[PDB]
Amino acid sequence: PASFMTSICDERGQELIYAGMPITEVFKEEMGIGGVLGLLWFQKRLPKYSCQFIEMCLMVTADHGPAVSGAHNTIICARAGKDLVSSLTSGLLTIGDRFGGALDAAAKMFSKAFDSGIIPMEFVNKMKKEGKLIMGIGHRVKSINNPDMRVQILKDYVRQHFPATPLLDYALEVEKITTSKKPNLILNVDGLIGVAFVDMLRNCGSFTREEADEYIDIGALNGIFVLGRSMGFIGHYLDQKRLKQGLYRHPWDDISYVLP
Amino acid sequence: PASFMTSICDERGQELIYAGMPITEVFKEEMGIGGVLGLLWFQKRLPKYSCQFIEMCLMVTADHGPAVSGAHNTIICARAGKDLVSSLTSGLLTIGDRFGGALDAAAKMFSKAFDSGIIPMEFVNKMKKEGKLIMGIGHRVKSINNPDMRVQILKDYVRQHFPATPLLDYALEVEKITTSKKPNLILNVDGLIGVAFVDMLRNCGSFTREEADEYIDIGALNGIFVLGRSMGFIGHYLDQKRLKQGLYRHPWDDISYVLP
Amino acid sequence: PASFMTSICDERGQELIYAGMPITEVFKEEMGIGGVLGLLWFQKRLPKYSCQFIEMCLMVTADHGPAVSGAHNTIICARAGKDLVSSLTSGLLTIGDRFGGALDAAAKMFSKAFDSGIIPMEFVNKMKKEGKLIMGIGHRVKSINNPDMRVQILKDYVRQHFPATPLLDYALEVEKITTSKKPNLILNVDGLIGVAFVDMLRNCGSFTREEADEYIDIGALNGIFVLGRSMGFIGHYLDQKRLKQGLYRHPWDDISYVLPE
Amino acid sequence: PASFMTSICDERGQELIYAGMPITEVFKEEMGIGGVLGLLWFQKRLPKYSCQFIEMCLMVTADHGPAVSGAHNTIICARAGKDLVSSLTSGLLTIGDRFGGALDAAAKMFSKAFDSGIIPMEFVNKMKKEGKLIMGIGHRVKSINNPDMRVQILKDYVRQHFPATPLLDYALEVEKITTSKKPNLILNVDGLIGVAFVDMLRNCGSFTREEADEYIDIGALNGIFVLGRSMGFIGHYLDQKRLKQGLYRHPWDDISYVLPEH
Repeated sequence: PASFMTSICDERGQELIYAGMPITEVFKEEMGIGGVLGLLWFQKRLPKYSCQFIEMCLMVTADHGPAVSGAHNTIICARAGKDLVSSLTSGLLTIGDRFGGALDAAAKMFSKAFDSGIIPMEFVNKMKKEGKLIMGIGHRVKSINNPDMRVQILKDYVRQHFPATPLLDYALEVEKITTSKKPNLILNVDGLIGVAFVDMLRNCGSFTREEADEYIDIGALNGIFVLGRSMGFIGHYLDQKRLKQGLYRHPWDDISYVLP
Repeated sequence: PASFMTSICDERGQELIYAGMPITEVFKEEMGIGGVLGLLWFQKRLPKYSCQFIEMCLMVTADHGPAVSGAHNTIICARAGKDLVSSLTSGLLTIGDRFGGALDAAAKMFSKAFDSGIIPMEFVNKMKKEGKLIMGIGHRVKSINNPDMRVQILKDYVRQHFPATPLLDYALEVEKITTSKKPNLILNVDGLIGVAFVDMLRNCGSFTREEADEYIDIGALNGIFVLGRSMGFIGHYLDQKRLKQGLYRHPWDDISYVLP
Repeated sequence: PASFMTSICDERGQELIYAGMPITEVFKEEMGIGGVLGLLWFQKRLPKYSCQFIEMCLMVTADHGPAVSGAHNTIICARAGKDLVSSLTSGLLTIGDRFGGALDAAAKMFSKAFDSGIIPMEFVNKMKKEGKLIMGIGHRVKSINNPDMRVQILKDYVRQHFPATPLLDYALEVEKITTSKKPNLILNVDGLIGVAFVDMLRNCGSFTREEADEYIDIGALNGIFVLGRSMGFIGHYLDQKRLKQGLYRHPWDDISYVLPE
Repeated sequence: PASFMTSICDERGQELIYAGMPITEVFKEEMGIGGVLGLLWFQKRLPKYSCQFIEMCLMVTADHGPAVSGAHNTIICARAGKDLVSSLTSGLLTIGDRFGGALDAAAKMFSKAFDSGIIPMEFVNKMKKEGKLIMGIGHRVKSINNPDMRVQILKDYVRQHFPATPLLDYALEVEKITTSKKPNLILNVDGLIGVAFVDMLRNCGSFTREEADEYIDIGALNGIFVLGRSMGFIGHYLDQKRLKQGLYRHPWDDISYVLPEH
């Protein structure tokens, strides 16, 4: 009996196969990166609007500057003279909880609230009573009538092309309530990608509800952020090498030493 | 005085900027993933055929099955119950030398030969005399009589869209000479991506020769393989989680213990 | 205001300090690797038997061969021509759940049962009724009649030097109950290190119960396995380099390809 | 035919074996961590003074504060809410070149100079003429008449127990020359460990010269720094968790954004 099982790619034949589709057919059908992701991650031939949406998610998450945890760690690692893979990985390892984990957390929280049948106002008043933050809501500067253009771009695409967007509709009702009190409590990019990704899996027609719930549960949205942000982290590595930036050492004046 | 310097992304303003292009303009111009890569890695607005070529490279390198070093390690790590990032990274760390390093090695070797002015026959004779293998040449089963379809797809796109392909032309002449002696010494997918990527940087019009050479030197092609193959490794992680595969332990019958 | 806070090491003075102890005093007091770990991980000057016990844990977890997940991944990564750090890390990243996570899981499970006041027989019954495995119990070949020598070495040391071993005593009572039914349900090395490490934190006198519980909760035992097994993984890296082992590729005959139609 | 080969540890039998020594014998012989390292890394039963030296190396490299590249990255990773292994590894991945690479670089540079037969004065003038720094030399504050105490501890142990220290002797002659012009150009702890480790391998009696050279070449000294510093990095992870330190984001005022024009 075989010790390994695999479902995504077969390289043994005359031609490379991605989830049952020969590579020449992947190109003939113009599936793109989005469609290759649909085959390798989900073993589905996704509709073209789903492929393009996935590509849009990767584009909007590609980078968010050098100050965030992962980009900062990659930069330090490049400045210490390390190779591309080590530097990228040093940054990627910061991802999953407080940094880059909100896509997954927003998808789960909004799905749970929606599936439980609680209306948006009561979801908001419950989270306010329990003292818990709504994942995927809030921005430091952007506000209801000063939108995050990444959210706008995704939202226009999703609402036009998806057969339905019930979770996004629910999240937007939450946003109307939260922004009535504090204008900066908008549906942020992590919240938008999270809910729209659930809407894609649940309504594109390629998944049963059980499969959609499983892919969220095992971390498909963490995968999206990781693959997307890897573009920016490789870019930071290349940039630090070209800028001939030397070894970094954090300044002592920014560290409080509280030893016994 | 600032301790860090950065050139690729500015998130401080009203709108996210990738190398001077606001994110809304990235989408208006239909830049795609390849165009976002051009901005973040090279700080250039690349021509559309260059953007599509980059996307084709990522698609053909997305996965090559579960047996290769990195996929194997990712699978083991997923089967040990680890998270997506740890599992991906365990596989990525196998990349750069014997596994996934040939795109970079072929680009460098072919560029060095071409830039030195030596003709293809002279290059083959130089390597045969020095006992050194030509990187990007050779296949275990494909040959001049039985072509690799990923090579055919990439080669046809490049020859139909690029304004010039001198390094590819040079490598195809080397292939004619090597395959005349040993038919399995074809220009392989790593060799093709490597030389075609140099052709894109050198001839698309966005780079000086010094810039093109610098990007190859600091590891742009390692970046392409890593970003591309990350798609397949995330896919393997998700697959092992869905297949509910348990802890792996290598069989003792496949290990020779030669202790003192 | 400072953006970072740190408690373990001060390198700003002319002499390096580990948790309030100058490096010359660390050597003068013969604190060793175990005592340096006590300072850097716990900010305590631990008793000498605790320092030695920590060193014994690192020695028994140093390696368990090339077949386990992490050593295997390290070997593959070395055979792919990668550097020492990449190869080590590729293997370390397999640690924490099904591989190398049982020290932490056993410490937590036994501590929870002990702290709840349930007696060993009632803990075994509670787990059998809930269909949950007892972490740190069970071995493929070792038994009540064929002991695990790492367990024996650790247990012999602990009973000779620890002022009290209430959690190990509790775990050994659980072992008597499980081995009476099935001979192979022994207290294994992960179970032993896990409960003995809790006993050290709780009874050496350097920690309050709240501090001992916190160090277990934030992953001190994961740290022990990781630091210990890093010795073996670096050894595997060096070994593969000396053996001039070439690129590995898993055989197709050992893989079942179950792609869609 | 077997696809793998291994020399360091056999777990198949009744008792775990480290390079031919059963685990009960490892403890009965009081081998310690240094002796376990000698078995697993080198497949040798090293003399006790060599085992002790290895342990002293791990103790002196255990940590050097939170500001250095690797500790800083581990701290960031812990503050982002990640697990111990991810946080440790994020820091370890910074090691090998500009950070933590000087033990290996000093061992190789001093060995090459010594093996080539060039005298210490001529090695110093060559490096000045070529504009290359001597690896394992230099200290921000200690100097020839104000020694570094980690160097003093290790150097005394080495000279007191090793049967011969020709590379250390050569490095000390280099130090006398460098410090005659710039007092802080002392043999630092990376230089001391690097040359003393070569002296151990070459003179303890357990290795042939070919084996000693091979272990330096394949990265034994990188291994020492990595294993040693892992202790401090795990310590930083635990510390950040106890201090309940929140998500870090680097301040914009410390970053110069020089993007291409809009």
